[PDB]
Amino acid sequence: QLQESGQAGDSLRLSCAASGLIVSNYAMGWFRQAPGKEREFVAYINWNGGVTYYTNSVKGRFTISRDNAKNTVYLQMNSLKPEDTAVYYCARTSRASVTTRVADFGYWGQGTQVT
Amino acid sequence: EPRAVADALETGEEDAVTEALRSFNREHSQSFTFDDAQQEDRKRLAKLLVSVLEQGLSPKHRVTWLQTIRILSRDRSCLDSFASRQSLHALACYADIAISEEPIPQPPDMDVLLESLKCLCNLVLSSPTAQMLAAEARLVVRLAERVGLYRKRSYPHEVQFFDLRLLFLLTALRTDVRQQLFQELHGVRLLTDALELTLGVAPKENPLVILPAQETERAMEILKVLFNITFDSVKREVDEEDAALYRYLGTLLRHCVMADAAGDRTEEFHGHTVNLLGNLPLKCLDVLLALELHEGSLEFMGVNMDVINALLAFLEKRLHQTHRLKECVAPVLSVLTECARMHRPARKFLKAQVLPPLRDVRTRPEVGDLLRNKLVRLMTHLDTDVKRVAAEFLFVLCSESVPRFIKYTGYGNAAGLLAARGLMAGGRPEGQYSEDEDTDTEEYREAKASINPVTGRVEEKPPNPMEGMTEEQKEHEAMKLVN
Amino acid sequence: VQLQESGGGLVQAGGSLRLSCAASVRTSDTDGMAWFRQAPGKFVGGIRWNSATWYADFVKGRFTISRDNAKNTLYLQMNSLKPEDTALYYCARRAYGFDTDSRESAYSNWGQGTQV
Amino acid sequence: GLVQPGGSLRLSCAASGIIFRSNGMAWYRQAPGKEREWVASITSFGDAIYRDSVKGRFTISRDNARNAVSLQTNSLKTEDTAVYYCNTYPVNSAWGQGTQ
Amino acid sequence: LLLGAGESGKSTIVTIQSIIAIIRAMGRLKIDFGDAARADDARQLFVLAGAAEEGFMTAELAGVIKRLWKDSGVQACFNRSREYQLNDSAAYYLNDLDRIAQPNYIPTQQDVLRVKTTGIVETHFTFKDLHFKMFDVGGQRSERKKWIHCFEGVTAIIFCVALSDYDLVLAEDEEMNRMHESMKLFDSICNNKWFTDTSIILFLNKKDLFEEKIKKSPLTICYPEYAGSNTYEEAAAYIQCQFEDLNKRKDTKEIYTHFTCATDTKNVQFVFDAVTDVIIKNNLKDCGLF
Amino acid sequence: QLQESGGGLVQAGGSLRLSCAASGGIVHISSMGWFRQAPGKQRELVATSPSNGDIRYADSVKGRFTLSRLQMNSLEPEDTAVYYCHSFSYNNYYGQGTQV
Repeated sequence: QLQESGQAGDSLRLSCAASGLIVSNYAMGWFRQAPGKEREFVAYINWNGGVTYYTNSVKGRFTISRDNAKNTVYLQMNSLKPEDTAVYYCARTSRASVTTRVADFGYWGQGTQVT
Repeated sequence: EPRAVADALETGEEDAVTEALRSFNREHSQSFTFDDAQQEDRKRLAKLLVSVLEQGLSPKHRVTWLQTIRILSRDRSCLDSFASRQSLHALACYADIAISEEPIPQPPDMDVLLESLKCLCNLVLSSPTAQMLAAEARLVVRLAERVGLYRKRSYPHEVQFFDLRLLFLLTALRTDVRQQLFQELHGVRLLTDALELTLGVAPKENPLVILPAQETERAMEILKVLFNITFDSVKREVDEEDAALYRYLGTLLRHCVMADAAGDRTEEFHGHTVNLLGNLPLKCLDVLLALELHEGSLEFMGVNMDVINALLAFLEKRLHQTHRLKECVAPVLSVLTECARMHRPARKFLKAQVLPPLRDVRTRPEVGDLLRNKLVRLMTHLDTDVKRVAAEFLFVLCSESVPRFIKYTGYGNAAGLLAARGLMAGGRPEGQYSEDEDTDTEEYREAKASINPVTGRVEEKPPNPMEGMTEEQKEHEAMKLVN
Repeated sequence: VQLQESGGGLVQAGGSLRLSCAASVRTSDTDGMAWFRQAPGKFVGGIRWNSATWYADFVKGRFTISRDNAKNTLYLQMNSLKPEDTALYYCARRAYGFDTDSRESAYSNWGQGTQV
Repeated sequence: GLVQPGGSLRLSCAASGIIFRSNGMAWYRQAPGKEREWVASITSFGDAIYRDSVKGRFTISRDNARNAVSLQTNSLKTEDTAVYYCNTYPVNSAWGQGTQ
Repeated sequence: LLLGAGESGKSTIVTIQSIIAIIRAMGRLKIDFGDAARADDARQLFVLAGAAEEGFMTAELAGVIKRLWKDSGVQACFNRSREYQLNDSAAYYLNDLDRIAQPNYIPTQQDVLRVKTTGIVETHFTFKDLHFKMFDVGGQRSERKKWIHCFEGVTAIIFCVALSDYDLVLAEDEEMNRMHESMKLFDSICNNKWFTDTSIILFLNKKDLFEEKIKKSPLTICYPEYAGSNTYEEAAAYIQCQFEDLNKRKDTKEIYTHFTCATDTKNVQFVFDAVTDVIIKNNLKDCGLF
Repeated sequence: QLQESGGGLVQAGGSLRLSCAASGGIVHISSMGWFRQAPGKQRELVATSPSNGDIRYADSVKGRFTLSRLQMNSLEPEDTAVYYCHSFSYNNYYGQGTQV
């Protein structure tokens, strides 16, 4: 039950949170989903912000933090590109590994779409 | 009738015998043949087929007659007549696996060869007489010749798979020929070049390798052979050149462990790879860290950790098997201890991953769905050889310090009081292994009154000191001192 | 120790079956369990101290004699065409054991009953 | 061949008999006598294992779709002037000729 | 602190007579291997035993006791007597006794005329806590030290025992089994109003003697109620669930159960003894019949 | 669950009409035979007549039989065994029977 808000290469803030009355002290997870395309994992942030992960075309401009006390993650969508028009489900795995590309965990949120 | 086949062999008309054996072959090629009329009225057929196996049979109908040999070898109560010395001689001579007739045979096609291979594995699976006679006859030198003669011979999956399966059966049953192949023929070297040929399918080698089913099951069976031969008293047996060969096997397993087997063989593939990875020289183990920086790489402390994270995922995927634990969970845990203990980024990474999820500060240290909670519940399991493994794991991942160990484990006294001699003296010392005395969160508040073997609930208020002392109440020493 | 026996087979000179001499609580470790000549007139169990479970001396029978320490009972098989499977099924509980000495002694008691 | 200390050459002599694809070539070294030691080896792709005294100095190259096996060691002391050898790693065939 | 028996090696946490019992051991060893008129010996050993003889032995029957030892098969039975806990220096006692059968005799090495006992500690170990540590095996705390100075609130109590001994009976003329008596006095331990919530850490030492004495079937007199298989796992789960559910506090308490190997520190019993054998067995029976 | 009804007449010198019927419903039985379990040996094949052409009687004797698509005829006093029918596609569908 997650939820978060939302012409040139621009810097854009995306402060996803546990504010949908969500317990999230496990490792979170971001997901793109374009029209026609399925879900696209982009961001893995462990608690304490230690490890990090990006896919092959998002690493240099879409950095992502985690205020692990408030269980909120702050995403800095810098230098907007034509691969922005995907709905975005904040999510949170329940495993103990950096697990990519499989949708093996629910809590899929409502999903927001940038304009 | 197939009963009348044994009587038709008595007259021995060639068309009748061969056609009846052919139709009996395609009928009863399945497992678990005839039920009543075979232990009295096909053992005669077994005797006459052993007798005609004794002479060298004619160049035709060989597949048919040897298929009848295989089919009668499927039953249990004909191995006593099919597992003799000269019968094994004839079956090896048609198998071209005995050194008694090695420069003899004109170049055989693989069909009768694999058929004889199937008869050989069918006999050696369930005859201890054949175990004794194989250890007597030393087939494994020609079997090693066959497995070494692969880069120039175009021997397919069936013949290949089946004769190294025969190797797996013989190495599972006879420890004398196990150590004989170990020292006497450098079986680890020959198995490594066999493993190179299995991996050499080139399955888009720059991304993750994807082995298809045939060569996948060959690699699985030769890994069974490797685990069959690799364990025996190898624990602290170190050499430079042998360690280099072990290191080549280690880096090949490093490239192999992050793969995916075709169909559904990936779990058993991963289990057999880590089984082979288990019993190696631990000093040769840390090459698992030896992985470069790359795109798409979980870089921690400046070093790669991708294969360690992958095998931790394999551990979490494997833990759910509750019917047979000590096969499935022990070797990954032991190799994770040894690679964690020989490397400070490994120890720091797993010590930052699995431990520092704290519990909710109230409830008991064994309830919860986290992996730490799973290991805590696993440490009190009645298998000693997984409970010591997990105890050593949480100890060496807890940076070898007992007050850190008790600060999240209540039964750790009963865990490590026998691992070392009580652990409350000088032993497993203060950490020179980085290890600074500052692990912290908003925890330890309740551990300012750390009633430690339980989670620390402060509700201990029945005093009951009604009158005096010991009055039918602590005079129970009078039945105690005999004990 | 003060125990009685029963069992036997069928009265047709073909009655091959079991016989049951059931003891009290145990046979002592410096003792055993045995029997006498196995007729009521004109010695099946050749059990001994530990493991010399011998045969009949004066009968030379095929009696598959057996005891049950887990059941405190001698379960003997006076089988295989026994014409010497008569009534007075003497089973003797012992207080000493040397060599299956079934010769009317080596007994803390002499059981009483019948057979077939 | 009496190299001044500090550099070397890509050695690159070709083997005799088989193909240098999925057949892991390697290199052995040998002081002038029986004492002969393995240097380095490369797997099915460019994964090069090393000894301790060749760390950093020595580069090994299987160099697939290219003919020879090139080896660029650099910053050499006087404790390498010995005979080396080149053959496949998981099967040690007949040796080559030798390095002066 | 640690309560418990005197048969699980408690130091790991840190005029003499009466040894004639091999005749009961060899008689309970399923192999009659006497060497003389044995009924004239052991009964002679029960001729005047039970009181003070003419010394610890006496030259009449010390001769036949040395004759009983002169049976080397009796020495083989004593060497096989793992299930017969006699004195561990029985060969030493016999070598003393054969030189002691002549009069004017005294040994001077096992005991000093003017001994090894577990005893008391009441120590501080100061390991970032307080950590009281104490032992109660002696009956020496029967003078005015009746569980000293109201020292309750014991953070953990320990009741260790080995499980491979119930067919050998302590109290004479009965067959009151050892595990039966241990679970007898555990009922006096647990339900008592002293240690009401604190951890009853229930050690179970000597795994391997159970593992090789389950060939003695578990339905003889020990558990005459019921019996499962003869494999170690089901019997161990049976005794564990039994001993755990005997505690009348089933849920408020938190009973800690453990298992251990006795004296094997070496790494050959970590994965090399049994784990690789089980993996070999499953890799074998994961195939066949082609 | 395939079972049978094999009775047995406790008297020497007579016939034995027994039955072995289909209950388990599993296909591929096709051959119902017999066994003689004497009280001191292994069970012995006697009426091995698989309904696959011509019947085959006792290998030892000629107590004449049939199959129910049984009737054991002219017993002897001593040839005594614990009788069972035997159909089979698994192996041992014996069932339960008696002895004389």
